[PDB]
Amino acid sequence: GTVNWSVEDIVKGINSNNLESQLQATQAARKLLSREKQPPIDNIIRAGLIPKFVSFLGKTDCSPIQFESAWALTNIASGTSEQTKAVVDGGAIPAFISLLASPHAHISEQAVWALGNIAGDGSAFRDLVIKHGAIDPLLALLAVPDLSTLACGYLRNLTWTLSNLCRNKNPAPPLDAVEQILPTLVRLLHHNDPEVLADSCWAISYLTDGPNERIEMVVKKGVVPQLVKLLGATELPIVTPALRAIGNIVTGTDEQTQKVIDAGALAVFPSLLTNPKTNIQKEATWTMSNITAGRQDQIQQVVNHGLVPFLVGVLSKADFKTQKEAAWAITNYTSGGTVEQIVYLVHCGIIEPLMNLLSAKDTKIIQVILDAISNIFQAAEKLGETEKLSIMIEECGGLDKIEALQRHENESVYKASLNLIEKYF
Amino acid sequence: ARKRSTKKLAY
Repeated sequence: GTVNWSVEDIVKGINSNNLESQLQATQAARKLLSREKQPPIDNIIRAGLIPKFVSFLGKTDCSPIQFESAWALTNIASGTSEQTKAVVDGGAIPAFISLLASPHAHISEQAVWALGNIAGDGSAFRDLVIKHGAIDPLLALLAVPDLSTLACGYLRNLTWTLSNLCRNKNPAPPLDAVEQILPTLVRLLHHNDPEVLADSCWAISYLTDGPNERIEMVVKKGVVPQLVKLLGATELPIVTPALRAIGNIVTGTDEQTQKVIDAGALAVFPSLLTNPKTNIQKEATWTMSNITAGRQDQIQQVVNHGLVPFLVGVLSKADFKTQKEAAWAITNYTSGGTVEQIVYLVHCGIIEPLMNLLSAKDTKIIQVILDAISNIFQAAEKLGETEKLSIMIEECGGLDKIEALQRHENESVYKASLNLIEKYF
Repeated sequence: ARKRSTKKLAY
């Protein structure tokens, strides 16, 4: 019937002034564009069919052609930026927004999907979809007493499209749009569907990836406890965005980091810092590095949760990127910590792995390690135990690495190693 | 001690 048509036949059908022939040809086009192996999007565009599909979007008395054209345009907009642009240039944004309020659920869902693709292209088309007034009708679709009454796929698509409306930077989404979307996002963050939860966490992670004012917008809604609860979820697709959002939040002020701590986040990091997925370990160690850059009481809370041994472990054995995050965490710890906290760090066995890491080729990690060692030596100076620390570093074989770095290409490493050897060795 | 900071086809 409408299977395996040529673009020539599709064009002939769509060009006829017979609405049923147009509908059949549009369905054939939808089936072509819905094929997994190289859908012929460029051929459909060159045939000039986008304006016809956009016009069909407005055929209220023929809902099937509305649906078929919306599906075809969705799949066109799912491609490159040029193909999404071809869809936008045909006037599809206002037509899809008008279809959001369709009495046919599948047509409204298809419009949500298409707008999601368009907005996911980037910040420009995101803001253009916002300017055409999509947020109000999108959120009106979720204005139900209980989200469980909605179809699962419909709700997942709405959540994903909203996440795309929260996505991308330079510029970030308009402040008023974020404020308009956030309450529904909190409500969705309390939903029970794993995919809805994952996409809501991704939206929150987007919204928290920015200056402290954006983070504050998010945290004032009271979402941090729910984010911590989701951080301890079993589904990796949920933990990943939740951990990203928590890390973004702790990149902010000390009070926002403290809101993360008060919600019980640290208690999850024994598992996160040993998680078998390298990405989780890296993100969690980065989050820890940003928590150790906070106040001394926050470093103390890190200590009380028994997380210093886990940082020692990550420093001893992990993917190099995770080890570099751990080096940063140790340097921040030593920069902001008390003398007691630093000697505790040393008692947990940090010196040996911190020195073994000096054999790396990256210069930044070497400089970070040297700064951490300088801070540790300063604490020892205040305790009059610099000779014991020097003996410890010498037994580990770190003095050899430092005297070798004295011949390093970078100026900072050269000077720091020479200063260490002249002041303590 | 300083802080350090898609599309879908319908088949």
